Amino acid sequence: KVFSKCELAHKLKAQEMDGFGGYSLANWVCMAEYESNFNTRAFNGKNANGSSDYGLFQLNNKWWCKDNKRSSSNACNIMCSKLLDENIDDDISCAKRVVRDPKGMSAWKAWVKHCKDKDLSEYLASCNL
Repeated sequence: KVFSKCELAHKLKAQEMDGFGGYSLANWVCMAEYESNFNTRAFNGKNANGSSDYGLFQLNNKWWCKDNKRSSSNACNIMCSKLLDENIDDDISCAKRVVRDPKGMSAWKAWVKHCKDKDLSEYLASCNL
């Protein structure tokens, strides 16, 4: 499915992502638009090696989920396919475990390029949804 901005802010806040990893809701939401366009069917596969990114947060198969191709692992304990879904609870648990590594939200290239250094002070202004 595709969330609107605020839709997703309702849903992530709902789950305590709001101060999570020492990052605010705005951060998390901004990462989801530039990583996936708020769509739970975002998938990007690139064979340098069998890597591919899954879902709303674009969680990569080499470390974070288990699927059939080589470069898979499973820290989150999920089958990557649980990230192709309407439900984003597994996606929530795996983002939560990801931000907790030393890279923090820098594990997400689109956030680095698109939200880090932006003033997000008024990014959810129209969403106290």
